Amino acid sequence: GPHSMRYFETAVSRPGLEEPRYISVGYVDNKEFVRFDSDAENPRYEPRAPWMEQEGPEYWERETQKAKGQEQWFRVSLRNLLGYYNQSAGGSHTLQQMSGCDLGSDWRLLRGYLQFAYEGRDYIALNEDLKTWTAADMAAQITRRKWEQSGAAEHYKAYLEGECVEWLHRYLKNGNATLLRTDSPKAHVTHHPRSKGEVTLRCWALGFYPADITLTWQLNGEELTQDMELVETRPAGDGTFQKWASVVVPLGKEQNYTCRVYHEGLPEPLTLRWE
Amino acid sequence: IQKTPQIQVYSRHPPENGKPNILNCYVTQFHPPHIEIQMLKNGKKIPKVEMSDMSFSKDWSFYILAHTEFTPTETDTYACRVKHDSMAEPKTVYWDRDM
Amino acid sequence: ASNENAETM
Repeated sequence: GPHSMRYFETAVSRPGLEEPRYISVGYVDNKEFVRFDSDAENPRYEPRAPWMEQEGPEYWERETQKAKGQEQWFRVSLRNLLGYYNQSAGGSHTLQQMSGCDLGSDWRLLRGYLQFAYEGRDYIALNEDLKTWTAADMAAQITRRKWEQSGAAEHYKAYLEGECVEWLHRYLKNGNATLLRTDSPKAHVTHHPRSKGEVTLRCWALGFYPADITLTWQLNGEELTQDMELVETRPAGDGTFQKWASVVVPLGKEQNYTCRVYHEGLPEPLTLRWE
Repeated sequence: IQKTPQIQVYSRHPPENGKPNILNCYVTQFHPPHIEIQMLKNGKKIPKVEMSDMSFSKDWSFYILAHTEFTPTETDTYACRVKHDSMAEPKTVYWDRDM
Repeated sequence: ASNENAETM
């Protein structure tokens, strides 16, 4: 039911290098649809889903103008954290940001997000009331206090409930059908020798979208579920995903086992076994 | 501050000896984002290895997909070698066509 | 559209 827009931004210190690398990447429903990168020859926000190709040159310039601003924001915060943490210059440091809004089932704002991370650790987050902050540690206090005193939260609150909400609607209108799309898994089972009378039957799911899936091995009243070997879901690199489930098995008694595949795409669940 | 790269090495399509294919090295759960990923054909670095743009996940950790065109055979071996600040020595993962 | 941050850290 829900839907969301989110922006992921990173800034990385570069030793001496008067400027740090800055990256921003936007997601609608976990799909990447815009990206801005400091290191580009001519850096600007750049479409990364088909449906962003409509937005005229007015939009890309404004969104680019914004990144220019964020760059400085991060160049400075990055420098302020050095001090909070007693870190010197000539080091590599990372600042990351996650921000955006969630729409509920009945197309109203369900909650807002603004999280920060320093060196890969939670640093500071706006709470759900979008007025008050959670700071991760002592050092985060120095920022919590400063932000409380500036009432910085009011500004994010406005974005989260205003602009964020309205643009998500806008993109969801331009990319509705594209986002709902399914690619159904294509399955098959392989047979590999293992040792004295054991065998490996692995069950492949290939070519599917989105990543979320479920693979199950059964004898009958499907038992074991301790010994099943699993791989994390992996991107084929073409837009599709992959995944596999294996079990170790007595020889001859080969066909009492049955892999089962489950995915939004499927007209019906997949059912298969060796051969 | 530092997290250890997970590595997966696997073909884009199920391999057939002789049939061109894409081989993937997929690296996840790392921080900091600086990383060097090599891919090897029999202990030789492969040049023209493509990298994706970097992303991070909701746990702030980064992931990236490096890949290259390859043509499987009986005898050749492929591997992915990753060098990362969070690891004293570069980690090498072999490709296994069964996995 | 992206957001521009306010107060720095």
